Amino acid sequence: KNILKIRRRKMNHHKYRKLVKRTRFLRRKVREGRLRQKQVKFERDLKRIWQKAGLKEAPAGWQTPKIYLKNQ
Amino acid sequence: QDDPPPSMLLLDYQNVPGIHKVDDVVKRLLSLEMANQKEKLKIKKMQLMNKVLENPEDTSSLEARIVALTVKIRNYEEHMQKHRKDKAHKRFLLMSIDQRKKMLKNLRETNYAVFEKICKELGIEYTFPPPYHRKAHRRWVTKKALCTQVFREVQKLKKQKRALRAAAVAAHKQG
Amino acid sequence: SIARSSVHAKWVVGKVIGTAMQKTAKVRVTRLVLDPYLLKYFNKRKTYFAHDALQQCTVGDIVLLKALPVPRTKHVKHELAEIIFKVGQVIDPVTGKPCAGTTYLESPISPE
Amino acid sequence: ELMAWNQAENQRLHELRLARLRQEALEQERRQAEEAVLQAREAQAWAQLKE
RNA sequence: CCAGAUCUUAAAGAUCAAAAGGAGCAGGUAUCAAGCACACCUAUAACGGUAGCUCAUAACGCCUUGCUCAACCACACCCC
Ligand SMILES: [Mg+2]
Ligand SMILES: [Mg+2]
Ligand SMILES: [Mg+2]
Ligand SMILES: [Mg+2]
Ligand SMILES: [Mg+2]
Ligand SMILES: [Mg+2]
Repeated sequence: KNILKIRRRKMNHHKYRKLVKRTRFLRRKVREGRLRQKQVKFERDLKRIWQKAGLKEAPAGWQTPKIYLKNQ
Repeated sequence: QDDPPPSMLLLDYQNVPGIHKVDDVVKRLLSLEMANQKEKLKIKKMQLMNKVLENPEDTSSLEARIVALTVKIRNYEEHMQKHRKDKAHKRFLLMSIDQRKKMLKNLRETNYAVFEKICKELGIEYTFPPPYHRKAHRRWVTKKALCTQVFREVQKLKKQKRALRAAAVAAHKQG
Repeated sequence: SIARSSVHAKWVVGKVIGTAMQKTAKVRVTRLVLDPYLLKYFNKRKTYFAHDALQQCTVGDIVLLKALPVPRTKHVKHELAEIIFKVGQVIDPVTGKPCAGTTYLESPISPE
Repeated sequence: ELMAWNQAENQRLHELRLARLRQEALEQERRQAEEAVLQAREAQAWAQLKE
């Protein structure tokens, strides 16, 4: 009655979980990539700031930590 | 930390006549010695409400409620120091703290003299809520730290450039 | 006799938001605006910086602002005229007596 | 004219109010008598029990 | 709120009104949520000093776009 709706979702979810199992290391690769990208855009955002403020180098003792690439 | 002495003769039996004439043993059974913890809280409450307040008779007054709630809060503090993982009492503590503070912000808006006094006496410190509660996360925390360092650099450099300007123009103007 | 300000705001009344800058009160002013669809009135808020000469202002005080003839800065167009309700110390304008909330702190019928 | 009129009006109301509050003060002292009686009775009862 | 231009006349007026402002109103998108110096004082106009300012009543972005029409706003080959 209502289960028809549930059943549908049920199927969808199953099929998707299955797929994540197959596609797993492909997915790993893509997410690691996106994390690198993220870190980079972040660095650019920072660099952009200290440059538009007229400074040449980043301020003394600034290492710009790696937040997204944080070890799992 | 205060110390409502072991021999202190519980709240209800303090004002009954000729108590001090009784022999050591009964005096001892009516002591905070043989007492519960709840009796030490009654005592602590009376004592605080006498040190801090003006009219200890009014239970109704905001100030009175703040004092009482503060006794309860210090008590949950103790309990929580012993039991780290009790989440139920952690709830009581945080909650009851928010109630205290709500009442404080209500004093400050109505009778300020008293509010001032209470904060001094119970050692409570009243902070205004921030505007904008937002979760400070890794990206924002880092970026802000950077922006602050950048700022401090820049204005320091403008200061050095003005020192150079002043020195140059002065040593020029003299000869 | 020319002293004016081009502002619409010649007199306003508002709460003191924060005192953090030297000699300058941040003040939240609030007006009623009629939401056209619902025909109802809601409070739009707007902030004003005001010049406080003696730094008289706690946060939470209701206060009255007069428009400054010559703007002190780009953001400061008003000077603080009066303190209408000091925060949590309020003297009833009707009976001239100290009150905390709805209670009289010193009764007006006990002069002596 | 109108500001003066308003002034006199506020003063009128002020006197009315002072009357009302004196009255309330009286009724209040009456209440204090009642409460003092009851609290005295229960003070006694408590003293007896504890004794 | 008006500097300025112009007309008239001695002046005063008057027409068009740049710049500067703000009671209020003003496209979509919050999967754009933080912006990163964006404030104030001092006083002499500088030296100096406080550490602020904007923002979930939508800041800061991105997309789309002439308009609320006795009219108004903008452009004038391109690089605002
Ligand atoms: Mg399906
Ligand atoms: Mg003119
Ligand atoms: Mg104009
Ligand atoms: Mg177009
Ligand atoms: Mg062009
Ligand atoms: Mg062409």
